[PDB]
Amino acid sequence: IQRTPKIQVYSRHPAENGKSNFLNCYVSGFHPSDIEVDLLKNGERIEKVEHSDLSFSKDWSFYLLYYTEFTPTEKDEYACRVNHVTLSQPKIVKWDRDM
Amino acid sequence: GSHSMRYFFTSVSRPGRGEPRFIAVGYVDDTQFVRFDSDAASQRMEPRAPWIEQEGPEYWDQETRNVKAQSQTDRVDLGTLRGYYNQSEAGSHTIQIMYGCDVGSDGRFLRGYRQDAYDGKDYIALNEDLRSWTAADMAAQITKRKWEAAHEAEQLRAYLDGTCVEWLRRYLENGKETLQRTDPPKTHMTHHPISDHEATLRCWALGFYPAEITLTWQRDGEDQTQDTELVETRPAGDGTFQKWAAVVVPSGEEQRYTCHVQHEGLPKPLTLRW
Amino acid sequence: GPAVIECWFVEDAGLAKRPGALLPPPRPDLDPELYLSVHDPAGALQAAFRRYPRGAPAPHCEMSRFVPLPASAKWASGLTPAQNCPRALDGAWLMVSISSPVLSLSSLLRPQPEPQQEPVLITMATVVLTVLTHTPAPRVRLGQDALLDLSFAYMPPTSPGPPPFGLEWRRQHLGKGHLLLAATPGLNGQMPAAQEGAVAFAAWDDDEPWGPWTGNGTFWLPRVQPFQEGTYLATIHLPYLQGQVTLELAVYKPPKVSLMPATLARAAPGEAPPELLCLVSHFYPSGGLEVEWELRGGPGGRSQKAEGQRWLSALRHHSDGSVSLSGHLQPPPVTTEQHGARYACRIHHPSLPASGRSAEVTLE
Amino acid sequence: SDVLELTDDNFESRISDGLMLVEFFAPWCGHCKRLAPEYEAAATRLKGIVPLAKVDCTANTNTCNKYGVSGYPTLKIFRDGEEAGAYDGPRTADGIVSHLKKQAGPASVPLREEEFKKFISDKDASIVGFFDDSFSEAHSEFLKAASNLRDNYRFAHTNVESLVNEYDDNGEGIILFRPSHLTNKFEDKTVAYTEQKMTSGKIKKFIQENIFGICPHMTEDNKDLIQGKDLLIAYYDVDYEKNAKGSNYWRNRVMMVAKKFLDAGHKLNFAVASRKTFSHELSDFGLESTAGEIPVVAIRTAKGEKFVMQEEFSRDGKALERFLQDYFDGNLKRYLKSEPIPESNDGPVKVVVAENFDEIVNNENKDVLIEFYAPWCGHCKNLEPKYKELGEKLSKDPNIVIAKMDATANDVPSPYEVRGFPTIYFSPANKKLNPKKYEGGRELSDFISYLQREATNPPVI
Amino acid sequence: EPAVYFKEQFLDGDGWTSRWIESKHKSDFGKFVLSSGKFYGDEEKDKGLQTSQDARFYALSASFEPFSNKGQTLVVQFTVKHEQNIDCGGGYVKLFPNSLDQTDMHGDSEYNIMFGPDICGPGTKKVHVIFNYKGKNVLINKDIRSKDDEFTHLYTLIVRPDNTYEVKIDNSQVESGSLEDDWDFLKKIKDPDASKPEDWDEAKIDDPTDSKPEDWDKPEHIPDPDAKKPEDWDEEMDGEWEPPVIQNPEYKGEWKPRQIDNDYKGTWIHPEIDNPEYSPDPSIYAYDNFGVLGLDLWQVKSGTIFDNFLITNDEAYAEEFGNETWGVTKAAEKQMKDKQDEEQRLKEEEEDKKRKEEEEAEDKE
Ligand SMILES: OC[C@H]1O[C@@H](O[C@@H]2[C@H](O)[C@@H](O[C@@H]3[C@@H](O[C@H]4[C@@H](O)[C@H](O)[C@@H](CO)O[C@@H]4O)O[C@H](CO)[C@@H](O)[C@@H]3O)O[C@H](CO)[C@H]2O)[C@H](O)[C@@H](O)[C@@H]1O
Ligand SMILES: CC(=O)N[C@@H]1[C@@H](O)[C@H](O[C@@H]2O[C@H](CO)[C@@H](O)[C@H](O)[C@H]2NC(C)=O)[C@@H](CO)O[C@H]1O
Repeated sequence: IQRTPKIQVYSRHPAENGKSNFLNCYVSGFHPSDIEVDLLKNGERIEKVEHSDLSFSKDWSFYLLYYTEFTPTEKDEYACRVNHVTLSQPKIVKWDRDM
Repeated sequence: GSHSMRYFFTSVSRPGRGEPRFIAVGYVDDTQFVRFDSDAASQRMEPRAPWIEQEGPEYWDQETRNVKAQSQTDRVDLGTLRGYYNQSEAGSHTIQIMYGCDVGSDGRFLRGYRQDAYDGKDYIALNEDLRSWTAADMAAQITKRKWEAAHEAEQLRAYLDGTCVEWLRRYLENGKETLQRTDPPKTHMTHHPISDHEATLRCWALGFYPAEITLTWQRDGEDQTQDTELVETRPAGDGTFQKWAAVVVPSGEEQRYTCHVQHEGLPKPLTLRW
Repeated sequence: GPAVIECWFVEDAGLAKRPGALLPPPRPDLDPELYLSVHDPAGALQAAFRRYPRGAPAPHCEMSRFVPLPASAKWASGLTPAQNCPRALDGAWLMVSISSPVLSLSSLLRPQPEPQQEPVLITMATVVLTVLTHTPAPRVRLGQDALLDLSFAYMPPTSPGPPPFGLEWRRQHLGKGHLLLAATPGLNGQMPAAQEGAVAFAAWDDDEPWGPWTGNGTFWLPRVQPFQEGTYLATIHLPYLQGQVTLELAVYKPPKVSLMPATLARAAPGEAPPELLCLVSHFYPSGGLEVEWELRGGPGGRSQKAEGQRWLSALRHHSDGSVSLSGHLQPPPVTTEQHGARYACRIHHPSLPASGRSAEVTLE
Repeated sequence: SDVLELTDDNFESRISDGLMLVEFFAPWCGHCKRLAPEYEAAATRLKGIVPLAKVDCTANTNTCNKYGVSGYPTLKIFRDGEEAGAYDGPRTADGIVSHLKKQAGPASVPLREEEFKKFISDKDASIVGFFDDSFSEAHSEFLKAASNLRDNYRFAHTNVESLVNEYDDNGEGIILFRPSHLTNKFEDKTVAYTEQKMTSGKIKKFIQENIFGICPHMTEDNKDLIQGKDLLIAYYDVDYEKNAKGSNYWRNRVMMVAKKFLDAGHKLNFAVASRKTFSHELSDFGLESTAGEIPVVAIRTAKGEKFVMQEEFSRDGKALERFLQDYFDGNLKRYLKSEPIPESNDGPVKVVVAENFDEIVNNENKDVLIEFYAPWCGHCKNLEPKYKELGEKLSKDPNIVIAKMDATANDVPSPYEVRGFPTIYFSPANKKLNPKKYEGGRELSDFISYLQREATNPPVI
Repeated sequence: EPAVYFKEQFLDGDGWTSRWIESKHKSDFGKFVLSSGKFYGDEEKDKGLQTSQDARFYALSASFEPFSNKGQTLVVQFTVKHEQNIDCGGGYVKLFPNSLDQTDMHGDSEYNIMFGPDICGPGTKKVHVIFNYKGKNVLINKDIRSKDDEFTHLYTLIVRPDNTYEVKIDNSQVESGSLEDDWDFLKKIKDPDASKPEDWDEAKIDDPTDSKPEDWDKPEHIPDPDAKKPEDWDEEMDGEWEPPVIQNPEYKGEWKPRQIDNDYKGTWIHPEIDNPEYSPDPSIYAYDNFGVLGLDLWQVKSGTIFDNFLITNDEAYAEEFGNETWGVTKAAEKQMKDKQDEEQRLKEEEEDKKRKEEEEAEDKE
């Protein structure tokens, strides 16, 4: 149902500090499927923001997962901003090492 | 252990923007295989797994035709439900459905499930006996009576306890290297001191199969819940999964903490200690 | 209570709805064919409307065409041993479902063949069975017992008497959802095993000779957790009849408004104090439970909107079922003006106080 | 449809045929909808012999009310425009076609050798009657008996010199031929009447005492003629259509043991039934539809006693012989089917059960206050703590004993009658056959006062 | 020179009371007051008639010189603004002939043309454009959405003599077409004598690529391969044993060569054979005479204001007049509306802050 889109700032593998990785934002349990999700890296937004196709999340709602190539690191201000009907203000969750 | 085929479909109505967006996804146990997108240019059931690409043209044609029929039925259901609730034609509605079956280790039918929700709320669900219906509100009563008068439970039960079992067995046999196989999960200890009074100890486990796993935190035998942050299993995109269970323990008392992991990938109850 | 029940004549399908009126008070503006004179002989539907709070909004009403048929569940087969439909159930049947924040009931009325009357054109209907619920939305406490009230009133048939009553209790959280309760007083049979150790006071109020009779079927859930909250369906089986009634069971309990790092560190004037972690262990429900930062004793009166960073952690599902929250609050740099003032954090929730359980801390 | 649509306008005008089957039901009844295809097929297959017609009670309340129709579907047999009893048969096309064909006329099928061989080749028994004289009293008596028992047996007569000369010597006799598929080496396939005088009562008694023989095929058409007295049913894969070898093998052992048990003088009927056709009756004996080849034996006395064989059905017949010898020798103690007794009593309220109710509740030297409850009854759960406290407060009394049994998972005795949940019963010491039903309150004070004002000894603290 | 049939601007104060007549058919009719609303572009130019009674019906008509649109084009434009956020009301005008009584004008009065915005909830909000023909008021078969905001909108309706009509909103063409196609004032028919032939499928082929298998005729009952008899059985006493049988797994219904459902020319339909009742006259848009401009509707939430009423026969003149009226007041009106909206939001925020302070003070005690 129309619930707050649960965001998850993490990565595919371990947060390789200073090495190649892949930031991913898993936002599930939201309605409708419309949910503008973007990645941020040190204030500005990340270049790549490609997200997988949505599907029936565990909460019987929409589910989308974003990914992007970038060097994972807790020092770099890497976050995830989401905006939709349920998530009024652009919720920006800081992306640390994992979820 | 016990397999099960699940297929869901979501239809988002778009007033003034054309037909409603229909998205159908079909996964087994915890790994997708098929997927349909009304906005796509192919307009056919595409494969989401390598083991499902071996199907001939007949399977793709039948899956595409059935996907289109279900898309039209959901489109009509959007207007019908919109008119039964006295809703305006400007708002956007959402109609989701999830139908699947389960089978044990011997391939025998276990049970069937079929639920249909509207606007995120439950609308009409199928009973466990595969013969009666369950409505959520007064609007669902009309659909339950119409379905009962049309003998829909007979066809639904015949398709869930018949064709669904055969399709699930065939899919499990064609992709046994990824559906029935189980790989150990990569565990790792992560320590992060939050202050001089307590620290955070999270247990990671990436790359494993299947995705369904249970990880709990214990403090000298006692359950750490609900003081242990346990996140659900998420797919890493490469078919595997990853989990992690964190818990804030006292400054220097993380040695007594133990992490218990149990799932398909781990046949034995793993117990990690820092 | 409400004089005229402006219901929506449905099939159902819900397809659509038409103008419908249910009596009886002086209401001429009716649909005639749809407006049916309520003639409940048991008094359940009449008492439910007469006991309604004055000034409340009009409760939702939906009318449909009911058809007598045996229960689909095999457990209720004992209620229909004979393999034949009773001739007393002849005629058209209408199902009325009324839902609102005060109560939700569903009765089965039977209107006459024609609506021609000497005074005003209005169809006459007789209420057969009535399934009402006092608490439409169950608000059980986290860790306590939930008492879902459920009342019913049925009339005696043509030729028993002691008609067998069917108790069916279900729910759904995500979710399943299985048959929580299911009994049949008056006929010994194989019933489904009770789930979650829940009971039910399904029994007739009295053993009258003729009728009508009224029974009760309130459910009892020991130790209500967050996984049990959701929609609960209560159905009462009867000879070729049945009454459904939904309920919105929501959890709630006192919220442990813990003050993580409450006492701000003795920071000199001009330095940002430590980031107080507003803890909240054990609370319900999550809806409305917010964390606000206020600086009591500053430019405002009761409480001013404190500056600094502010964030909320993820929901933690404790072993006791109740969810716990933790909001990180980073106050700005305290100075001489902040000295003396009490930086409190208000916690809003359904079980918490109206003003919000706040935690103040004298700044340095 | 294929069946004639009868209404209140042309009911008494187009239903005056010789033998017309009326089916009064409603379109909303599930049984009527599920029986519509079988009714149409039977009506189409019975064209010219017997006509089939339906009646909608929802649109014809006069015709339905005149015949006393209270449930759907209601199948009634009309002869010459009048009621001729209801149709006591299965709701299938084969059953309606066979019953209607056998009841179309006459009561005694007259054979004019091919007709006799084809009529004695049915799946059910056949009561053929040889008579060379057309004005003999034996023929009239046989005709009356056939007309009086035509709804349960298949009568037939013939005057051929070959059949009458080979089936009797005095020119008048009654021969009862059983099913050819059930022929075994344990009993003859035909029984001849040895009575001196031929009467309707004697023919009915002999037919009702020799049609099934040692053990007949208990089906849905002859179940009412086999059940009633002490019968020993044997559920298994009874189906000679696509499985006659197994049915003959099991029936050979069942009839082999029943023959030896009956030749010694024991009085007990036997019969084999299918686990699928009589699956609804297996629950009365505690058996489940295993869908296997091993047959389950279940003895049911004429009064109501039920004896289930715990030992598996052996291929040598030793198990059946031991069970029969134990049932005839009085091995079955107090009749009380129920689940196995637990490890021991929990405390305070002694966990009573049918398997041990006669040893605790039936104590002649102590008053037991049983309390039958259900596992899904809220009142029983709310009364469990009060009952436990009451039982603990009287633990020092050696005469009173508070017990509780689950009426849903244990058969109640014949003396007790569980009406609702919960039902409390007070059984005194010198009154085990006349227990009093507790009707007072469900509180601790009420139980203490009742026990102190009814039991022989005052309740202890 | 454009022929100005009627022009109402409400720029002479109460002088408009001398040109407009109030219907006397109802004793509880709505009262119209000349005002400019809380916000507008010009305090004197935005002055117009506005409803001051909520949940009532207004009926105010204005007479003028009678004229006929035969051989020429008709142009009727009007500006309507619902600054009160009406949720169920109408804002259209009625064109009555010379035989209309202003003192008894009602909703059932005989009118010639009726166009204008119409709202009545979430599902009611179209531009009505009916027309009197054959004694029946035909409605436009096209869906024209109407404005529901609080700003001033301009609705113009043009009807040329060539059976052409065009409806514009805010000086923008929103609809257009022919009266014979957009209205049901009348083409073709199917030949009833034609019948679908029996050979026309609607169909199921047999054996799309198979041959005679022969072995497909399998028996209905085959002996079990693992049928092990019992060792305690004596075949010499019973004559034989008893080999059980079961349905063969390769048993099917007859020798059907996969009778799939097609090899299909499509759903047969009758061939169209013209139409005898085909009607669309050239004088459908021509009126006998128009000398009354009534305005009767039922609004539950008063607040709508109408002005800039024009009724000429030149499209260019109507476009210029519309651009020199609503176009010069929409900008200032929106600016004032935003300026007041800002102050309203600030006051709301202040009230919220005061409520929060009161709650904190009440919780501290
Ligand atoms: O609509 C085409 C029709 O318009 C006619 O003019 C109007 C109608 O006669 C009438 O308008 C109604 C009115 O309805 C509401 C109320 O009066 C009803 O009682 C309730 C219940 O049905 O529904 C509404 O609340 O107002 C609505 C909003 O303005 C409107 O949409 C609806 O059609 O009254 C007005 C004013 O008297 C009439 O102008 C024409 O006469 C006719 O030629 C047209 O075919
Ligand atoms: C999505 C939808 O259909 N909403 C409907 C509501 O708009 C509607 O509200 C009612 O609308 C009427 C006009 O459309 C108003 O005249 C009426 O005052 C208004 N009533 C209320 C209480 O707001 C309701 C009417 O029941 O139905 C909804 O389905």
